[PDB]
Amino acid sequence: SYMLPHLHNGWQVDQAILSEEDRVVVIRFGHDWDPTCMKMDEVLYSIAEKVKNFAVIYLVDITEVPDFNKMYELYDPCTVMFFFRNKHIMIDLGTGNNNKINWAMEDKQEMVDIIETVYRGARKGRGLVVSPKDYSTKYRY
Amino acid sequence: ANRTVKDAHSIHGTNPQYLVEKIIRTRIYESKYWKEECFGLTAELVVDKAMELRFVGGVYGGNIKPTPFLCLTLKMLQIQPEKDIIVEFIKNEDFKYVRMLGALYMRLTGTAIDCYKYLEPLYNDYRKIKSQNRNGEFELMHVDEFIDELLHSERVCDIILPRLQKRYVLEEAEQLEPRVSAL
Amino acid sequence: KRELLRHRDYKVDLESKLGKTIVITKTTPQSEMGGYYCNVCDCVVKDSINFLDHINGKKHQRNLGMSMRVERSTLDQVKKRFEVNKKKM
Amino acid sequence: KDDEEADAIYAALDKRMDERRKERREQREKEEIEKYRMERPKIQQQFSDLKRKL
Amino acid sequence: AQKEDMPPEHVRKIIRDHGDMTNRKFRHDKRVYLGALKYMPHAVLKLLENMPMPWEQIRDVPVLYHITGAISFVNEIPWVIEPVYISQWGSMWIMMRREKRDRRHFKRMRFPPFDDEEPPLDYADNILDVEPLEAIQLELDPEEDAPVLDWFYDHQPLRDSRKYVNGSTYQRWQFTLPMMSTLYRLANQ
Amino acid sequence: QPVKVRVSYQKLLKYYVLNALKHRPPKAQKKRYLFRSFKATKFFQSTKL
RNA sequence: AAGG
RNA sequence: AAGGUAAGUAU
Repeated sequence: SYMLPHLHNGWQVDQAILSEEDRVVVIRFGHDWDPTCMKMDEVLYSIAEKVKNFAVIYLVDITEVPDFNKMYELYDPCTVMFFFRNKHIMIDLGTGNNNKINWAMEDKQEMVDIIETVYRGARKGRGLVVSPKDYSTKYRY
Repeated sequence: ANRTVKDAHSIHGTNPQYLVEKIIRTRIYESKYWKEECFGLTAELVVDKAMELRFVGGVYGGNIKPTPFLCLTLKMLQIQPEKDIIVEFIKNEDFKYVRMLGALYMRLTGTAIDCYKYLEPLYNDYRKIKSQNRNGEFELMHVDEFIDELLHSERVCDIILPRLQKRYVLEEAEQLEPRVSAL
Repeated sequence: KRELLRHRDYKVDLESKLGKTIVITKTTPQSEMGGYYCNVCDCVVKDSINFLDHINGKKHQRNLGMSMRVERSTLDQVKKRFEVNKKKM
Repeated sequence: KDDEEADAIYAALDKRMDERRKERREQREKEEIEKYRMERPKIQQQFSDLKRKL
Repeated sequence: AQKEDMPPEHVRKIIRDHGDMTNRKFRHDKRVYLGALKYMPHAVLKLLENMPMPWEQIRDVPVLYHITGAISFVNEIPWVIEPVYISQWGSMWIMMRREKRDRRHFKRMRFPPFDDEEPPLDYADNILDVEPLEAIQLELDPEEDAPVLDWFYDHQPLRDSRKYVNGSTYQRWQFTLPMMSTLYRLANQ
Repeated sequence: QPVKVRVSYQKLLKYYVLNALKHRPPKAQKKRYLFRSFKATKFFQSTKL
């Protein structure tokens, strides 16, 4: 949660999105002190080395950097968004919101699969990718 | 354009065009007749288009398609004519449809005093006219029947007319003379 | 110097080219392409309704040195219009 | 300017409507975390002696 | 330093104009307008709790309204003397039972009363002029109902009688035994 | 009496009993009045309608 | 290309 | 009330 790089103003976020031309820019919008953000950041930290070939992970504090709250509807405790070549890559998670991951995941392989799907779809030149797993339900039994 | 002219004042505490439902207003604004022959209309141009009217009605068909009469009514609501212009519309004798358009506008925007002062004298007209039903069919009625519907029916030509103080209520306060019919 | 809005004295031939087929190549500019075109505003519109919206738009009137404001009519000219229309028929 | 004045007036009004039980419930909360804190100390407190030896 | 009451025509004019937000004249200051709109449930609650009773034709209530007409509150709590209120509602019960027995066909109201695209009526030009219809009121015998007859079927009865109430606040009531017996007889149902 | 009105009586009694059990004395508070504070600010005027 |  | 947005390029 604290081992990941941080972006401290909107210009830094724009540059991080613009800098990467061959990798998915995974940016988590939230607060390091929020428990949901702590879970999501732990998951991202567990996979940060694995996906470094095709993904880069940044963390942004939405109070320190409020320049995207109105734009990206960052009014949730945690939010993960995907950008590839200065384009926001939407993902059809099945949750009704195709723009972001607004909850916290528990499986590293889940997040890695989502990142890989986003990377492949964005490389092919697509603005929306279909998630390998549906999230219309939590699969709790 | 599409908005109310700047010099126009509010009617019934709302926008002058708001006397028509937003559904019907949106349908009229998207109609071919409104976009073609009602892009810019002054009182002279409204008079010119009024005589071309062949029927009176609201909307027809399964999809809401407005008649030219409704489009002209909404245009006159948009660009406000003075009261004497409305009277001159009503005072017209050669064309029945122009007088009906003026009477409908007076009922929509005029005071409850005006709705009986200027529309009740039109009961003397019994000219046959064609009225288009909501199914697209046309039916024959008379001028006096249209005036009676204006003065007594809540919804005329798919427009919910503003509330009128009842005639006996107006007579009791004696600010309006009781109607004396010709018969 | 924005003149007040005026009614179009001319009808628009929306249905003039019904059924016709127009051949368009790479060299052909926007002037002779299919659909509706206005030189005043130099644009191509492939609809009758959208063309009516365009010719009723702010930019089209502005390119004509005009304004969306419509002049308030006077009683005398309305009465004279009634008189001349009655005399015509 | 006047927008800020109206916002401040409404905020002060909302704060005043909260004074009915604000101090009572806040002192209850203060006396309730300390009841919970003795049984469940803060994590940093449990490492205070070890941290000092660093 | 106390706020004097405004004439009822002031709020009438304020509501009559500024009706549509489309007007750009008063759009300069909207934080004062918007900030007072969150209390709409309070206005709803105060309005419905001050609803006139079947024995009352017109109920003039103190009104606290925003300076821009954004919201209007009924600044009144419906205090009612419990024996008087119970007796009034018992007489109402008698009247409605007798009306249902007597009237051959009862025409239930049509809900909603008005069309959905019909705008709300202007009070000044539709209700201010028309005289109210007769309310429900049980006939009181001048012989046996004399202790209560004068002030019965009144909004906050005996509000000005310092012998029977503390004052205009309408908090305490001290009633004579004949009035209590008459109210008790009127509320047997 | 019909079954529905008997169930009505029983449900009304259930609500009465539940209200009686769940009753707790009101918590002590400072008297703050919303409408009185409305009158204090200049944004609200008073009338009778 | 048109709408607030 | 939702878990039912194709991603676009043109005008």
